[PDB]
Amino acid sequence: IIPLQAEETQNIKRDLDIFMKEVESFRKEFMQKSMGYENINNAYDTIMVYYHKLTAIEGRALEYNNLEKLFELQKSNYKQLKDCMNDLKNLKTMWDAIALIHFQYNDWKTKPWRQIKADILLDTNKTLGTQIKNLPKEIRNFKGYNVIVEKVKNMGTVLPLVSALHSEFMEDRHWSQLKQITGTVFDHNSLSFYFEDILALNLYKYENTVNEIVDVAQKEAKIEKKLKNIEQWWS
Amino acid sequence: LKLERRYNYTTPKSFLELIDFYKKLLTEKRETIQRQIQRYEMGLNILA
Amino acid sequence: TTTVTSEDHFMTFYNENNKKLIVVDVYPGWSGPCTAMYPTYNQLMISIDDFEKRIDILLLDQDKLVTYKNDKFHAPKFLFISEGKIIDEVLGTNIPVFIEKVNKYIPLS
Amino acid sequence: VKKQNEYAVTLDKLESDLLQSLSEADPATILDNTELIQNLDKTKKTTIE
Amino acid sequence: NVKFLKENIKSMIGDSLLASAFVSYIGAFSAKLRLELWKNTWLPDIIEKGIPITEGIEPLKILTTEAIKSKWKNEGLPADPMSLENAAIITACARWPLIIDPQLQGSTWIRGKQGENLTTISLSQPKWLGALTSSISSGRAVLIEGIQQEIDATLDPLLQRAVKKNGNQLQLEIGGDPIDYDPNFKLFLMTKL
Repeated sequence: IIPLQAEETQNIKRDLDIFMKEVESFRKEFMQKSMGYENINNAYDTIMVYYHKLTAIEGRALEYNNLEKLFELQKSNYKQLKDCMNDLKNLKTMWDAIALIHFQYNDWKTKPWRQIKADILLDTNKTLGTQIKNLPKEIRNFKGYNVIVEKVKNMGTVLPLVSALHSEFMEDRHWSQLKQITGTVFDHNSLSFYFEDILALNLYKYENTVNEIVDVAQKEAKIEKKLKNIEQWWS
Repeated sequence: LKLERRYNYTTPKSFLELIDFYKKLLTEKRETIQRQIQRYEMGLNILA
Repeated sequence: TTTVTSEDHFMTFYNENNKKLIVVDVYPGWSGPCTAMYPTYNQLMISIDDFEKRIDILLLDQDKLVTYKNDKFHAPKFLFISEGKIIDEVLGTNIPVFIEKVNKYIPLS
Repeated sequence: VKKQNEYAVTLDKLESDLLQSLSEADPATILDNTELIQNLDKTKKTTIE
Repeated sequence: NVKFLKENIKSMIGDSLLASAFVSYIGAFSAKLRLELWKNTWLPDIIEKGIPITEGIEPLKILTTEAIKSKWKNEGLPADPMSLENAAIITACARWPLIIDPQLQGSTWIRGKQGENLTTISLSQPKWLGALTSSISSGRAVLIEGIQQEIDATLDPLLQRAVKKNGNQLQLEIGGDPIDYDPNFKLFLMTKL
């Protein structure tokens, strides 16, 4: 009667193990990037589903020992459940990383509104350092994590662009020629919310053009400074 | 260097720039034929 | 944040924050700890309540709340409660630049 | 060497003028077409030459 | 023509190894030694390894055609193996051709092959950095005369075959200020030493 009952419970346990591994994967797959609270709610919601699974998990482990008779199938259904629990714990640490990520993303939007050429350059340096620190910290866990890591990789590229606006090595005439190729409505120094608009133009898709634009600007800033050094000498 | 006074030198960069050149020359040469053979195989399928 | 003056006021601020965490900060790493605790208690309260929305921190005014929480667990001191029950205990101090200690602190279950 | 190079270009030209000519012409025209009979005579001669 | 060309792919895989090996290293050596490296050491070791080399190939035939040898006969390249070999090398060069020419055979032939806008610039020329950087930006070729030994520090960035890609237009950093670099630029260095 132990095995017969055990086979029934194990089959239910495996099904529950799978559903839990689906729910833990779902919370890891879902990237905010911007989105806050609703993600944090989903995590604590998942926390309830796991506690419910651990209870059912117990109600099985009871039924097996009650049966007894040294059945290996009872202990393996348990080995199946413990797997789903660890996967849930992985998803836990994953959602935790996402929250810290949104906090650095939240500090970034505040610095767009703040703007400041001297402030953005310093901000761009430290954020690039912190962002690099987080990505190397990420390792193992489940699958779909690469999806999250690329979002952080996109974040670093924008941090390099902010530092270029900081330097002020490009004029509006330089900003317009690049804007023509870019086809972006926002100029070099349009507004404070321009950090969000710069996102729409893909960092990967529109780094080469902007880099090529920012490089031509620096040569012109140097070329102009010699003309200013020369204009000062004859003046 | 022993037979005449003439000094030659090879570096690991010299080797690394061979492997590059061969890879580049092999693709070019093979791409010239893979084009040439394609014309004939395209044309034989029409003749047949 | 739910500032404590005791192990009673440490386990009370813990039990109050039942959904989130309540990280009791019993004493500090010396070095005028009261002023530094309230200043860190603002930037962490921004990084913990506003930025993360995961944990409160109750800087326990000089008692032995850390030792009593570490006793009640079985598992400066840092007692991380979950529904007013000892879940996480970690001991160790930090000087004025405790951002490294805080980064090192982030984040154990 | 100039004749070997010359003949290679004329054969390469004749090769392409078989591929376009056969494909463009209809099966009813191909049988008694004059241009296709001429090319097959020239290509046989230029290979031997 | 198919079956032969299919055998002419695999055999132009074993060839290219010899050709590449030959162009890269061989060039600094003398007739006797050059011959001992590719005919007495390499070509034998390729037959053992069973790399499908075309039977009887030598660097002359496998690198360059018979038409282009006849072109060089018209530009003062003598028919001796060593000059044809040397000439096949300068053509298919990954690294910049530095040429060791007393008796000025090499120099005269580069003026023949590159007839138009081969601007000859001794390292001792006064505005030589200006003439090179202007020829790099839009020029056919530049022969650098003298250049006995110790190549100037301003050339070291150019001598690096690396060219930096700034979007559409390619721009390499020579001297203090970076200048644009157009494709199909040649840089022959020759040493009367």
